[PDB]
Amino acid sequence: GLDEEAEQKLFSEKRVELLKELSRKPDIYERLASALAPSIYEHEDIKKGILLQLFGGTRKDFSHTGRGKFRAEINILLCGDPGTSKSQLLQYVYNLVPRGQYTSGKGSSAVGLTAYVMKDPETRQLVLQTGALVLSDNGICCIDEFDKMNESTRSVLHEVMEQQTLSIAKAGIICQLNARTSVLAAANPIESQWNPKKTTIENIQLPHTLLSRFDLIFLMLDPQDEAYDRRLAHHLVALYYQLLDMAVLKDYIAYAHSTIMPRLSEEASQALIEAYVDMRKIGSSRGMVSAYPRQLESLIRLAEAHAKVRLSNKVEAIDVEEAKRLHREALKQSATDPRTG
DNA sequence: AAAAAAAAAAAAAAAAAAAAAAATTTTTTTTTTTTTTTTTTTTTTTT
Repeated sequence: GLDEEAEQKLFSEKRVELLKELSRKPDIYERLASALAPSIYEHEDIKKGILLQLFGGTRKDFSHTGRGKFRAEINILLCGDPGTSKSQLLQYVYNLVPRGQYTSGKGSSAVGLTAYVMKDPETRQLVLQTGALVLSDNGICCIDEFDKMNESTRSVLHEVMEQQTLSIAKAGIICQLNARTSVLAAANPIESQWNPKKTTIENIQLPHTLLSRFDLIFLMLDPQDEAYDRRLAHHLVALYYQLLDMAVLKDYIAYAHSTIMPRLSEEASQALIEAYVDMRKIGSSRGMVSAYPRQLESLIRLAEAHAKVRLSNKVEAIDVEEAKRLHREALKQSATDPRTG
């Protein structure tokens, strides 16, 4: 938790040195990703995105700039029919992270996600009560069935995912709560399956603004691969007839949050500028998910997260390259083409 | 056929009128009992 991380005397010197060694290993990113969700098979890119979400970005103070808070959290959307493990991933994140809230389909409303007023049935006084997003203030909100979610409740997430605040202006009291939550959304394709006769944007069926608010989108498409099918079948049967330890995973993440505060190096800055220009060029097509300065900030956040994963404390070219590669492989820019579909 | 907007339903909280509920010993009178007294009457003593 936040309090445990804030407390200084949390790790022994031996444990700190062990964590530093693990960060000094070459494939720590792959190791942590494989550690995540051991019961779900071969979602390497998705688990890397989840790991970067857990590590978060670099919290920055922009009060002097007069610019407004900057979201350091990583928002991830998963897209795929109800045959993939998107819901399982959301459940795993919910059961893993502290301050994890869960929502699904139409089982939520705007007031029930932000705040409301109830007569305290022990003092007979009208007290204000928080919603799921506020309850997961410094944690993660996992929103399954994000497609079957009416606009009235879906529109609240704009403020949460953009400003990390929540300005409730009702009769009694008007106040700006803080919901610095990380969104892990899961949405189904139109007609509950990814038909290969439609382009990605229409298959997703989400507003451009809502999709831009996400810094990662993973299209969990289904490749008709006999090898993949056989490996998954063996995985599941072995699961029925049944590593990197969770303890050291916790210690690594807590240490990274406590100490590592990655900053931008010159090479990383130039790489990010070039990457954003190239991303705009590639995404200026018709059916592709376009790119914006929001995507530039998404790359910045992912680079900071990778720096945290490496305990670098300095964002650099390798981090930027990993951010770009992840942001492309997720959303499968390669498999697409100017003639989107 | 689905999404967005409108309207309705259900439910909870607050206010006003009207019926209900709670609190509430002291003071004066007066009757009976006892005692006191004035007169009548009866008894005893004396011549």
